[PDB]
Amino acid sequence: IAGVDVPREKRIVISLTYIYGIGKQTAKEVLAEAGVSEDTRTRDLTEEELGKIREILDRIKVEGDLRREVNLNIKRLIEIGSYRGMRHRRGLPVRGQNTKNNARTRKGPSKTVA
Amino acid sequence: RSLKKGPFVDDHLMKKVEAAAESEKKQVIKTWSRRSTIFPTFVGQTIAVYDGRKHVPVYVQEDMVGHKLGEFAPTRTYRGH
Amino acid sequence: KIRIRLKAYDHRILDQSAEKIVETAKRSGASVSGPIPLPTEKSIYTVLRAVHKYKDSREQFEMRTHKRLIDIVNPTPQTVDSLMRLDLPSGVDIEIK
Amino acid sequence: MPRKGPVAKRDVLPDPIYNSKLVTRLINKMMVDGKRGKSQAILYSAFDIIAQETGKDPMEVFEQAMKNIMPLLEVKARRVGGANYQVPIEVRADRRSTLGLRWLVNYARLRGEKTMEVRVAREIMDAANNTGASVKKREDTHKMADANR
Amino acid sequence: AKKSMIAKQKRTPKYAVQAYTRCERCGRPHSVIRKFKLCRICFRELAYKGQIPGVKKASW
Amino acid sequence: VQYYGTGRRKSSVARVRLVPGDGKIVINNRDWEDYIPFAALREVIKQPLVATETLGNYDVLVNVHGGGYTGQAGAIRHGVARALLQVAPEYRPALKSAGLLTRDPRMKERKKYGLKGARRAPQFSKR
RNA sequence: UUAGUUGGGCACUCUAAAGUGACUGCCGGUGCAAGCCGGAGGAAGGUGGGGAUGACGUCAAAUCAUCAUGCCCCUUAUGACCUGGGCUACACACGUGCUACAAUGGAUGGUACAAAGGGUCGCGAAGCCGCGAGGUGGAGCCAAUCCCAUAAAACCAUUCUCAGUUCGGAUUGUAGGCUGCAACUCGCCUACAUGAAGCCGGAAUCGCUAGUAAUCGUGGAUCAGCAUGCCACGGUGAAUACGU
RNA sequence: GCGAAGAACCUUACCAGGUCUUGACAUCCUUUGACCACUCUGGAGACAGAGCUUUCCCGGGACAAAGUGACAGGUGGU
Ligand SMILES: [Mg+2]
Ligand SMILES: [Mg+2]
Ligand SMILES: [Mg+2]
Ligand SMILES: [Mg+2]
Ligand SMILES: [Mg+2]
Ligand SMILES: [Mg+2]
Ligand SMILES: [Mg+2]
Ligand SMILES: [Mg+2]
Ligand SMILES: [Mg+2]
Ligand SMILES: [Mg+2]
Ligand SMILES: [Mg+2]
Ligand SMILES: [Mg+2]
Ligand SMILES: [Mg+2]
Ligand SMILES: [Mg+2]
Ligand SMILES: [Mg+2]
Ligand SMILES: [Mg+2]
Ligand SMILES: [Mg+2]
Ligand SMILES: [Mg+2]
Ligand SMILES: [Mg+2]
Ligand SMILES: [Mg+2]
Ligand SMILES: [Mg+2]
Ligand SMILES: [Mg+2]
Ligand SMILES: [Mg+2]
Ligand SMILES: [Mg+2]
Ligand SMILES: [Mg+2]
Ligand SMILES: [Mg+2]
Ligand SMILES: [Mg+2]
Ligand SMILES: [Mg+2]
Ligand SMILES: [Mg+2]
Ligand SMILES: [Mg+2]
Ligand SMILES: [Mg+2]
Ligand SMILES: [Mg+2]
Ligand SMILES: [Mg+2]
Ligand SMILES: [Mg+2]
Ligand SMILES: [Mg+2]
Ligand SMILES: [Mg+2]
Ligand SMILES: [Mg+2]
Ligand SMILES: [Mg+2]
Ligand SMILES: [Mg+2]
Ligand SMILES: [Mg+2]
Ligand SMILES: [Mg+2]
Ligand SMILES: [Mg+2]
Ligand SMILES: [Mg+2]
Ligand SMILES: [Mg+2]
Ligand SMILES: [Mg+2]
Ligand SMILES: [Mg+2]
Ligand SMILES: [Mg+2]
Ligand SMILES: [Mg+2]
Ligand SMILES: [Mg+2]
Ligand SMILES: [Mg+2]
Ligand SMILES: [Mg+2]
Ligand SMILES: [Mg+2]
Ligand SMILES: [Mg+2]
Ligand SMILES: [Mg+2]
Ligand SMILES: [Mg+2]
Ligand SMILES: [Mg+2]
Ligand SMILES: [Mg+2]
Ligand SMILES: [Mg+2]
Ligand SMILES: [Mg+2]
Ligand SMILES: [Mg+2]
Ligand SMILES: [Mg+2]
Ligand SMILES: [Mg+2]
Ligand SMILES: [Mg+2]
Ligand SMILES: [Mg+2]
Ligand SMILES: [Mg+2]
Ligand SMILES: [Mg+2]
Ligand SMILES: [Mg+2]
Ligand SMILES: [Mg+2]
Ligand SMILES: [Mg+2]
Ligand SMILES: [Mg+2]
Ligand SMILES: [Mg+2]
Ligand SMILES: [Mg+2]
Ligand SMILES: [Mg+2]
Ligand SMILES: [Mg+2]
Ligand SMILES: [Mg+2]
Ligand SMILES: [Mg+2]
Ligand SMILES: [Zn+2]
Repeated sequence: IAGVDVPREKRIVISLTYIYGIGKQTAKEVLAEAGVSEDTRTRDLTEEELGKIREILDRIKVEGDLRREVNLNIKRLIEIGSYRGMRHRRGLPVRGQNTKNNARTRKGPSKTVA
Repeated sequence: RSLKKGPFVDDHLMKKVEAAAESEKKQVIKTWSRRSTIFPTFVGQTIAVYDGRKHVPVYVQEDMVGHKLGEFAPTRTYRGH
Repeated sequence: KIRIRLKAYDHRILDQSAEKIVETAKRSGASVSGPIPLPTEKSIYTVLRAVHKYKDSREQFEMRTHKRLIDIVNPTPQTVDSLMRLDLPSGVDIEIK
Repeated sequence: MPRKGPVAKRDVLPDPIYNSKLVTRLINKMMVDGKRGKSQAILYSAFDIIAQETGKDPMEVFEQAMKNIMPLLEVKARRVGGANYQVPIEVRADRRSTLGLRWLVNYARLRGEKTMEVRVAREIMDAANNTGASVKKREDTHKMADANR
Repeated sequence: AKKSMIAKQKRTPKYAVQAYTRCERCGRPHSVIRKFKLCRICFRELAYKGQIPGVKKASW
Repeated sequence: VQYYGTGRRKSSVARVRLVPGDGKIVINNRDWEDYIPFAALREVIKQPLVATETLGNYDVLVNVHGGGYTGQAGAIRHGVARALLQVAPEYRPALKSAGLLTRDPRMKERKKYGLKGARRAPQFSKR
């Protein structure tokens, strides 16, 4: 519908949240400058009003655009031989978090108990 | 300086050790200033940065601008336990 | 229309000083308003009791400041002279406005 | 081994609306994190639902349910000969009401409706008709005592 | 290394944030209260002697 | 023409004043249903006027500060009970029978070092 | 009067010095007595609640690194100065905590009620600017006067409607804010985006007997900046004890 | 969540490299008595090199630069 098929039972804000690159306040601003209320469900949208939603969303980076941008951002750090590139390659915390214990979102589930 | 005081470069590193390497600039610069921001005019030269023991030579590329001079000289060594 | 603030670490010598000031002001002057007890202020200092170990064994010390306020309404030269010529005890701090 | 004897007992207050101590004990048993007002309003709303549906005052319905879910026999552990066995025992009045209220709240929190007022009201109505989760909890307790008599 | 430490702490630092505090009786760096300039141990013993005015053992 | 009482509960203190009238309760220059929007708190506040049969003969104007809303209500109740006690000596048994003249003495205890509260102790492990 | 503001008054709260008050003192039962169970009066009843207070001794218990000290070692170095790094490493195991796994809840709007503390090379108001962290501005204060200072849970409306979700917030990308000579290793905070595990936890194990446990915020020391830790303060406020 | 009531530099006791030797810190000795602070040049800094420079007071004293010991100095061990 709008880049992808957002849910049809929910409000417009919460459904728009399902697009990559749109959260909550960006959805509110979209529906604010799009001349559309936000308590109307997704089923009850018209064609012109949903078309204004489409027209509005073309000026924001969403889905593969952002994925390519962030992948290039990580790749540059990896390939200029920085510290953050080393951390990205080894799968260790990139910010200054401590790794003596308890860094599991990066290291995955607790590996082989030695 | 992560603010609007301007960027930070240590004066002894830049003043006439970087702006002075304009003619026949084909030699390394030894420095202990790990804390200096890599300016756009740093690019082309190779700087030797102290890591705690030794001077590691880093050749400033185009994508290193805005980073700290010490990001490219790791201090701790670790090889797979 | 004359303010005096007295502050000390104990209320006995300060009580004596305040009562003496009131007595002298009454003798050499005309009027005085009784000493108003301002709230005392206490500060607490918690310190580890051991020299090396033992976080859970501690000791509290405290420090209290006691205050009084006095007003003379009918100021006369004798009252001011007598009040300024008093010799209050050491440890009692006087402030005249 | 020490304990120096029987102790005093707590003295609860009658509820400001339904002038009974047992309503207060139910409200206390539903309390969480020292929030008296929330459970108190929840109980008032549940009794409103009861009065609306059944059509009679909620107090006699509540008393019928509690009389219908209070236990008589219970299983207690006895250690003899190096082995522990379950044995029958009879509850006092205080323990009788305590177990009744405990089971009522425990099995009212485990129902499947949207709110808590509805869950409490439905549990009470079920207990008033010898049906529900709290009713069977005292059925097996009667059963468990007999099988070890 | 203790007299050198005390002498360096007394000297004016190269930068303002270089400066730190030490107990004035024993040159101790940690646990220095700065109303008294005393570490906790010297504070306790001088308070027991009765040589810190106003302070007394707190019962409350 | 004014009967005065002072109530206290926890850190709350209330100046209750009682004047013949219609039944108008005033709390801090604010209405007593606007100040107290619940109902059981109003019941506990008007317990002293219900114990004796003098509920609607009086107006109470109160001035409370300190503590929280239940402390507000307890202080108000104690103050109005003492004011009624001032009105007539013969009210003394009834107000004593319900324990409405006792000033509640239990106040929040003291944090102790080595503990996380007044009595709560850290988690213990042998090894 | 925008207002306890101004006039005026200590009536009431409050502040703080000195007193009074509780002792099984009186009544009934029980006992040879001590004592035990109930009752009156009283704000308070059985050392009312809580602190400080740690006898004789035990563990060659801890600390030569707060301090001091016998003996033994170094003395162009085991002393002294400096810049950079490290104490923050990471296959893993244990201890103590914080945040959740949602409807007694999430988001949005409205709106009440504290105590104890800190402030002069310090606290820092109003007004203006910013989505926000903040910036600017300089009032009043050596303070029962002025500032920190918005209390938060609670309560009232609208919405969500049982969904790994309008739960949960880790992790990562970009743009910023402050302190500081300097924020890469390695500070804290903000905005937008991203949206992991997690459905109440196995054998087992811990705290707590009443304004306690549980839960919600607040202040302080250290401190240029940095706490989910420590030390204190109040708001709401239980269940149970047959027994050895 | 123990010393630590605050490890970016300092704290810091550890490591690498660069420097010092009556000494960073005390008493006495021998000459001088106010030395320090400041500007510029080199250096990562400690440190070196030139100028303006240091105003003790009433033989006393505490400060102060030079050279030399007697000595200092150890968060070194138990
Ligand atoms: Mg980095
Ligand atoms: Mg980063
Ligand atoms: Mg960290
Ligand atoms: Mg780390
Ligand atoms: Mg960690
Ligand atoms: Mg660690
Ligand atoms: Mg480590
Ligand atoms: Mg762990
Ligand atoms: Mg991580
Ligand atoms: Mg291996
Ligand atoms: Mg301390
Ligand atoms: Mg100590
Ligand atoms: Mg211990
Ligand atoms: Mg003790
Ligand atoms: Mg009990
Ligand atoms: Mg209540
Ligand atoms: Mg020493
Ligand atoms: Mg510091
Ligand atoms: Mg009023
Ligand atoms: Mg008011
Ligand atoms: Mg009024
Ligand atoms: Mg008003
Ligand atoms: Mg109060
Ligand atoms: Mg204590
Ligand atoms: Mg603790
Ligand atoms: Mg512990
Ligand atoms: Mg264990
Ligand atoms: Mg009082
Ligand atoms: Mg009695
Ligand atoms: Mg108490
Ligand atoms: Mg006592
Ligand atoms: Mg030993
Ligand atoms: Mg032992
Ligand atoms: Mg041992
Ligand atoms: Mg040992
Ligand atoms: Mg030694
Ligand atoms: Mg020693
Ligand atoms: Mg040690
Ligand atoms: Mg040692
Ligand atoms: Mg030490
Ligand atoms: Mg490493
Ligand atoms: Mg804790
Ligand atoms: Mg918790
Ligand atoms: Mg959320
Ligand atoms: Mg709200
Ligand atoms: Mg308030
Ligand atoms: Mg206050
Ligand atoms: Mg502070
Ligand atoms: Mg504050
Ligand atoms: Mg506050
Ligand atoms: Mg999921
Ligand atoms: Mg992160
Ligand atoms: Mg950083
Ligand atoms: Mg850092
Ligand atoms: Mg966000
Ligand atoms: Mg992703
Ligand atoms: Mg899962
Ligand atoms: Mg679920
Ligand atoms: Mg246990
Ligand atoms: Mg006990
Ligand atoms: Mg809690
Ligand atoms: Mg919370
Ligand atoms: Mg909090
Ligand atoms: Mg808390
Ligand atoms: Mg706080
Ligand atoms: Mg705090
Ligand atoms: Mg701070
Ligand atoms: Mg904390
Ligand atoms: Mg934090
Ligand atoms: Mg906590
Ligand atoms: Mg017991
Ligand atoms: Mg602990
Ligand atoms: Mg550490
Ligand atoms: Mg260093
Ligand atoms: Mg020696
Ligand atoms: Mg020996
Ligand atoms: Zn000391």
